[PDB]
Amino acid sequence: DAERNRKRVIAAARELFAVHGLESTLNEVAHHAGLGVGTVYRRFPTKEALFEAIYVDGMDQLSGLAEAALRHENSWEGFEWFVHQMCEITATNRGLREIAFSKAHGGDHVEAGRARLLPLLSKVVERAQEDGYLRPEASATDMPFFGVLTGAVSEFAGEVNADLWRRYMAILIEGMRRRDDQERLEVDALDEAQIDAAMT
Amino acid sequence: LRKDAERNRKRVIAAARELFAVHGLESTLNEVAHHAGLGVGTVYRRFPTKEALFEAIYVDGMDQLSGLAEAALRHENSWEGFEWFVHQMCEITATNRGLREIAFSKAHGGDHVEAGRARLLPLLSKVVERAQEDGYLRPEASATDMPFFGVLTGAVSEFAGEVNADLWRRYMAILIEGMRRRDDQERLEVDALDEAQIDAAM
Repeated sequence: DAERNRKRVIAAARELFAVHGLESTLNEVAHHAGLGVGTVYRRFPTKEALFEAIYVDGMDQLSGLAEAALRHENSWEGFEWFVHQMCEITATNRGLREIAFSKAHGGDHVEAGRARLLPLLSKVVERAQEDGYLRPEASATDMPFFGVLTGAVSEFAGEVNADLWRRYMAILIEGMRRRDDQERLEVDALDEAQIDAAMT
Repeated sequence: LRKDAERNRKRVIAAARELFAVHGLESTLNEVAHHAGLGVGTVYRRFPTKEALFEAIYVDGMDQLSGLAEAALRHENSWEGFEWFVHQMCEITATNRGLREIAFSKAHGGDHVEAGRARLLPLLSKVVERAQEDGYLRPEASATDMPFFGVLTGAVSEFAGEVNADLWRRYMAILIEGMRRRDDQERLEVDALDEAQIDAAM
């Protein structure tokens, strides 16, 4: 029962985030969710508590998408499909983009969410590389930067050009495909330690 | 007087760009003057506000980018010239968080800004078109892709931090690889912005 209201607050907050960024108060989230103000406060005493819950919820969402991508028949199509689904979340919602990348997070819940997501990202990259589709320099830590890159397009271009991020996402994915005439990427992706220290 | 005023202008801009790499846009007008070895009154009369200093830096930055495109067109190979130019362009904002904020987070207008953009844009088109006509660069590419290469590589440095100061070069190389013309590639479904669109976005 309380878990149902918890999901409704998160879903209502993500809807408001696409238009209002992070400016919406807990009262406005409660109205949009159709819940009493005390119900949102009993679930999330502060906005930072709501912000962290949305971040962890977004990671759990990426995990389910990565698990679905690993069920696809072709590992390259699974990789491209996952990148599409991942980047769309933050490229079309400036509030989520601010939480995902322009925010530092920590604590037990955040660590447990990253612990589930990071190995799934590794398996998606590993499978496409083993079948010869994805270039061998690729890493699981390239995935967050695909989200950062596509989100920065929408942040700069604005809502008038709301689809422009798809152009540069397609360019990025094409640059990741393995070709014979490709030079080794001189700068390696961040390792597990570096990507951890970057977003905390 | 024109030779001396031009020297003090380049002095202030170079000192501001050097401070902005470390402090972002937090450096004050007085700190810029001390770093330039110029009197506070001289810099203050030239730039009474931080916003005036940001516009002169931005206009100077487009002039620097115009010179880089000019040099790139003198390279013997059109693809190496395109690669070299994109590297030189992105390095400006990918290694200086203050310049990155001025280039893509501030709004810019006025006669000097419009005149600078009008000289830069056809030079960007010539670098792109040369590599396209040789069969290296994919036909969908446009001059208006160039500012987004700066935005994209800049967001890498913004997210990764100064401890990972070279990471932007990795994703730049990925972007450049994805711009190659291929006999078999799917056409980019979303077109680059036109001049009217990229002027409104800036």
